[PDB]
Amino acid sequence: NYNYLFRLF
Amino acid sequence: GSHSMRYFSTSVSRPGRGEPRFIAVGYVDDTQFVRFDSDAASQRMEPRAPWIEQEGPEYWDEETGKVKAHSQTDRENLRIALRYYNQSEAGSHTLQMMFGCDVGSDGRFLRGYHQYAYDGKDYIALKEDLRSWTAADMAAQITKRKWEAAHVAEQQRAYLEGTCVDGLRRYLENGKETLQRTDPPKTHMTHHPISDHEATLRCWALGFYPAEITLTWQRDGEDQTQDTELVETRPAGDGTFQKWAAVVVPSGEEQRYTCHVQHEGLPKPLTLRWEP
Amino acid sequence: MIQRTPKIQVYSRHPAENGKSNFLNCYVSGFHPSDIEVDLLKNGERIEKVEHSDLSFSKDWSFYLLYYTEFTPTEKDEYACRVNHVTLSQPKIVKWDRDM
Repeated sequence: NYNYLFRLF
Repeated sequence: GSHSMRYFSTSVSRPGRGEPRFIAVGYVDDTQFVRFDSDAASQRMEPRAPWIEQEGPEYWDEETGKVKAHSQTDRENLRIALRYYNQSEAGSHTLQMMFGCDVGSDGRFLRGYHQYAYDGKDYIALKEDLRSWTAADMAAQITKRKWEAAHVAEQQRAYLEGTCVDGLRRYLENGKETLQRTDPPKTHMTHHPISDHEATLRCWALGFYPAEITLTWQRDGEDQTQDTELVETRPAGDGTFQKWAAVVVPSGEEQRYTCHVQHEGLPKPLTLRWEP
Repeated sequence: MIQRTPKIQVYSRHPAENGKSNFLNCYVSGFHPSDIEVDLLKNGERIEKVEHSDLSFSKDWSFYLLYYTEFTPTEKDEYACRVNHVTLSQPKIVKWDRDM
């Protein structure tokens, strides 16, 4: 399962 | 022994020739099971292993969503690194990400990973404790301060200890036939005269899984790490792996040299001597 | 900006016997960035239905791809892998040696 959320640098 | 899940993403900008290519790929141990390619006709998370096709259509919908989101984010992160590092909009640039979890024999969470690299160098990474960040340089410090403030570590730790281990454990069950299998190496040696003084002894290991293996040369029972050529483990294309190790032996001393193969699939280490 | 040229290995999936079904593999690894051209050649001419694995990478962030095609080797048929990368001025050709 891929994770849900990704943040901007 | 450990099992492990890893997702690897690559985002490559290309000013003038479109928007960034994004390729993502998922592994359980040394077995690829899913992919996403922003240049693939499908534009879905596609299966790459038999045992994942077992998942319902709700899995493929939720996973396509999550990776398209990743795609759009790392697209913007290429724009941000460009500004942080003060780089021209002319050059193509690479942003790679790696995340996943390891579980022990028992399905117990062991460790987790969340790492970025920009143009082939470490950028930012979650440390072993899943609480703090390593920033490689001043640009990453900025991201670190942003993420410290927004409690991103706690959010990631949640996924690494939860959804990630839950998935890995589900895959290790549904793919038991494939993933908990142990294909031992098929071995042989070759001889290649180099000069009048010397010859190459090459020790072959073929059709083995997992990729983890140790090929060592011994001379009169003592280890010969000096003057051993070791090639990177390579895929056969069928889900097994190939590797060799070589020594330049003083010609007429081939009997003094033995090859030692260690692998998860072997009850005992194998020994091979040169036989004309 | 990191720039690493690919390591290239050309090999068959199974030990080669002339006139027996097999797969010709060109494994490129340890390169950066990811843009790369790979062709498999039969006698210096370019093979058509060549498939490749999905872009992935190692602990040190360097990339690896496998390019493969179904082939039946013969004594007089020589096969090579041709690779171009930003690190190479001119494409690199590596002949398949069934012993190496």
